[PDB]
Amino acid sequence: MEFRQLKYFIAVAEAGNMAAAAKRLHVSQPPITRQMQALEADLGVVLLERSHRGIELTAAGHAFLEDARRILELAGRSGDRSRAAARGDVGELSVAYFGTPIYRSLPLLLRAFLTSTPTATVSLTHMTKDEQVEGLLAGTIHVGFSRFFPRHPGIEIVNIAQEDLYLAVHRSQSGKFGKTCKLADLRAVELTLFPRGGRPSFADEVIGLFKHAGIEPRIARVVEDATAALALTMAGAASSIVPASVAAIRWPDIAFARIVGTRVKVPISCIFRKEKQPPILARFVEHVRRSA
Amino acid sequence: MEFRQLKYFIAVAEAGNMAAAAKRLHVSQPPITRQMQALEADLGVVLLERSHRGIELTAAGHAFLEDARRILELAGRSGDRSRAAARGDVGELSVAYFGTPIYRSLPLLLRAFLTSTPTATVSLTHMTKDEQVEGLLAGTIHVGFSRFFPRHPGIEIVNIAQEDLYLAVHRSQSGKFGKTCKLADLRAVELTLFPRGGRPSFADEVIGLFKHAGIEPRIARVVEDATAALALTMAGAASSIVPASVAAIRWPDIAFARIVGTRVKVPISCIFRKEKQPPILARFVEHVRRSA
Amino acid sequence: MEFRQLKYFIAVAEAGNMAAAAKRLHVSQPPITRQMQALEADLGVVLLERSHRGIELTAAGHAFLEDARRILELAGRSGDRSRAAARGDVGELSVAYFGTPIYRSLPLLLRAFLTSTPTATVSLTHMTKDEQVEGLLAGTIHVGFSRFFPRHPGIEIVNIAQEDLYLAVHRSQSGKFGKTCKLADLRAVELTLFPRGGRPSFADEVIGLFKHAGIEPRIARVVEDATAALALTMAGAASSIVPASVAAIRWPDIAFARIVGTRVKVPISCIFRKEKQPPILARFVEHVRRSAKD
Amino acid sequence: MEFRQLKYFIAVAEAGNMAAAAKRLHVSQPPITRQMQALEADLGVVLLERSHRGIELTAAGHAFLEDARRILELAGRSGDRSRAAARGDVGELSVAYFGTPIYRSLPLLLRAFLTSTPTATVSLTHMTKDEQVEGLLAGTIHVGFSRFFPRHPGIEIVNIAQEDLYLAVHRSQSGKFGKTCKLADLRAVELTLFPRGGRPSFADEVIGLFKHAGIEPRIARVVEDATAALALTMAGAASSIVPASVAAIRWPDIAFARIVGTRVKVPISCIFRKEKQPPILARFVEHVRRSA
Repeated sequence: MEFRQLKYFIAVAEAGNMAAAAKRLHVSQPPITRQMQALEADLGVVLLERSHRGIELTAAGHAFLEDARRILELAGRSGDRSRAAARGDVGELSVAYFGTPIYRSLPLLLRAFLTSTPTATVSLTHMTKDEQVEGLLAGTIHVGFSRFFPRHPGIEIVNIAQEDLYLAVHRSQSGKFGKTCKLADLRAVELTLFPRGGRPSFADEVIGLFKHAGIEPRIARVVEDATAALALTMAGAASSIVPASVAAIRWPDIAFARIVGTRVKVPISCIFRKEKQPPILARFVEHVRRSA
Repeated sequence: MEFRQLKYFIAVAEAGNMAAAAKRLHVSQPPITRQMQALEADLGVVLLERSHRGIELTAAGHAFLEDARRILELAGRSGDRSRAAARGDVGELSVAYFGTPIYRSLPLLLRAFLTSTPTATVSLTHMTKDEQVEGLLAGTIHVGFSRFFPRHPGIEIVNIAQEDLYLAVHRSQSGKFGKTCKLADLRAVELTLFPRGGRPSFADEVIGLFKHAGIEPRIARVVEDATAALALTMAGAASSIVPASVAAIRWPDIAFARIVGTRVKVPISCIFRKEKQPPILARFVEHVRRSA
Repeated sequence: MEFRQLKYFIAVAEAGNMAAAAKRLHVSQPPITRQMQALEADLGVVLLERSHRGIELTAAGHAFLEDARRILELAGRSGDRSRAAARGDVGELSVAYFGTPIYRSLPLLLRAFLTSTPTATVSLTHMTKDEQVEGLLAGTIHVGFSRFFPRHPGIEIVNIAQEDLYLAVHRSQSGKFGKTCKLADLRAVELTLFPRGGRPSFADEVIGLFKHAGIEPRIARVVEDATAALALTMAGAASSIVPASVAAIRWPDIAFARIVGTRVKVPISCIFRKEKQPPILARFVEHVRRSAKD
Repeated sequence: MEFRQLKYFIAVAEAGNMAAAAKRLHVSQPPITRQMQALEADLGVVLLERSHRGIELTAAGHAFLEDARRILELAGRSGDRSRAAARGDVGELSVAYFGTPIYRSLPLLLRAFLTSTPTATVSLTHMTKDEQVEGLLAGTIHVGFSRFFPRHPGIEIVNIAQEDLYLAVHRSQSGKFGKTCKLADLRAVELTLFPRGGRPSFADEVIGLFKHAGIEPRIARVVEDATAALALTMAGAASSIVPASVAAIRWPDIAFARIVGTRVKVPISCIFRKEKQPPILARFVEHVRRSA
């Protein structure tokens, strides 16, 4: 294996074509090809099928393409890390997120950590709970944020805190509900929940909380994320239910009523690989532990 | 509008090109064109357009296609329905279904109906919950079955009975759980649920019941229906959770364990138009009313 | 069985008798009589009997009457739906977006559309500008929203409106700039831009506006989208520059100063495939065009 | 950045001095030192300084050290993953089905596949035979299942089972036919056929069996699939002819009479593209062929 190969393989994949890839590398075709037979031989696997109506990846190719990406990322973040220790910096904490903690709870938490680790910087990437695990194992991300995490043997889950839930209506409905409400008050309200298929997801928790209180909720639809539901709510085409992180923000034409109920609550959680924690992660975990 | 026009339209829409539509109606090309010109001039819309790319329906065509199928279906019954009111007979109950009531709870109920109402016959069609309401309003179906129905203005919902739920594992795994279990025993089990979408659905109730018992269920995947889940469990590839109707049938290679709990239940429900009830329906409603 | 038989049967039942049925239908009697003979023969049942007070319904007659009403009610409704769809009163406009129009400008646009077409729905999908172009050609989506788009043959771009830019800082630094600032006040501020990737992007334009202004910006980083920029700014870790959509929302711990300058704006735009526009898209385009005059 | 640099740098820093590295690697000293000077140049800082004991690591030194091990580990797991996929130890088998193979052959086959390739997964979709053809040639599915299946250029149809036919009747009619019957015994029986759809289908098979015996069948109905046919049978509202796969399973309130009078075996066909089989399909094909 070698670093030129991984750039060149990624080149040939994304372009779907040998001539198109000569262009974006600014080199010629034959040395790309000889570098591809170099990779293929080092790995012991055919990555590419040099065919007619383009040029296709084999199954090994697709699998590796994902990994070759992650390898160039690790090295890129590792060059930053050495420059960072040289200057006396603590270096970059690579953080990933899914869902609505990003709106408030999680920034508040990064604030607190950054305040007592003042050379530390931060990266934020939206990733699914699955991409988050792949990244933690590869080393490309140190910690991951969401609400509900399935267990994975090499990963620890910490539940930091609970956040209340809020009804979200267009501003023209503000009067109907007030500042507080009960799940019982919402049985006739048509809900747009989110996300689709993260299962079990935030929508399942919402739906579950209604069922716990003996109500089948009116579900109009399930949209990809809070962004979509908030936008539809803003446009007068939807109501929704969001965590407190979203309701702590003041969106024009959206109004919020806190749902009262000791049970009506969702977690911020994070996950991290427990095997080989770099110092910055270890420091960060000690921080979020005494936050829990 | 004429029935021949509807019929030729459907054929042109499914077949996608004039040559294929002519072969399928055992008629030449120009009579089809005439019938479609006639149809568009009566409705006052262009339903379809012909190019070198063949037939392409317009949006109005897609809208009409769906209704034109229903119009013919309803017409086709009027024969034997009039030919039954003449005989003194009660005639045919047209029933839809979605989900697992079809495996046993529904068949038993239909049996009880047929057995006390002997000049009655029944027909049965799979239909999504939305398609069921569509069909109620169109008079194509007298009554639908599933478990959880969203409310719709001139529709009634009767909750008839409740069904237990059962864990479904491969027979090799039988010793793990025995013949009964509780949801708390299943916290480690990778579950396959169904359906996708149609929220809240059977999968939502299952996830909800876990959450009511204090557990985040471990969900490996959500498949399209009971059939895929059962076959995946038969293959050793899954564990699932199903209503009693499914577990009453001795599928090979599946071990079922009844899940015990007061809340661990799912309804059999039906829906019908609550306004223009024909005698067959009114008789069936009386019959169900009582079973409930 | 035929539609004329169904109209004719209903008229017979209402009219009471044949002479009445004929005037009701602006038709002579023999055509009606012959149609009803044909009906009775196609079904193989007796539906009416010619006697004293005109025409009277058998059991099967009454049963066929109800079904005859049902077939015509549905035919009539199906004509109505078919035609609403042609006019664009019904249907789901499939919409995609990239970047910050989603925060304000796009929601308002949709609110007007959905208000003017109350039987329409909308679905929303995050999408890179390239995914948008592929979805348009394929018919997977009807319209896409961003700021700057690459050109494509069968795709029209509409520049709808312009949005002011705002400096975004942590609440702690609010005092340093006040309610407004100029590009040249910002030469020492470490900026976090966005997005990297979908280029020409907002980031490039911000940089462009500094170049034109004769200022070299201190760019600490280009992060992946506005959500990263704003989160980091909320965490005290960054400053950024954002469109008015973002500035209109009130985030805890974030403060904004409007960047003054008539040229300091960014467009909101949308693309759609121009040729085979389904009627619900045609309707949305009328609303897009009149919004771009305003 | 290069893999030579990383592999040496770790050695330099495990054995202490520039010379003892040339021992463990079997290299020499001047090549190593050119690498550590091209590395330090590329990174932009110094990882080692030449004191009297040997060389020691800067703060940037121990930083890149951990990040270099982690790059080689990730690089090695990536190679593993990529050969695992190439051999087919790993990957998802996307299966489609139409009709009654879902009741026995399909999940028996998946069982043998998953048992002997334990880290493989499977998906499962119902799919008409036309959709199946399009899926296989598009790569979206790997393998299909049906009774009969039209011959197509790039498609292999393998015959995997040959099944008997049984009459199915409500439990109450069991004594009327016994445990075996002949077609001639069925001439007064109102039969429900299935499916309508992918024709020629099991429905044509049954129609054909009567045509060949010169017996006119009473066809009361043709319903969507076996599920509908069995439900009507269970409800006392029908009789049907079914494959063995269905008759083998105990169904509450359904009795089965084997149709004898011989020469009657209904095929089950497995299908897949002949060319460019992914490793995960090539593997499944092993079991398919063993089943033929």
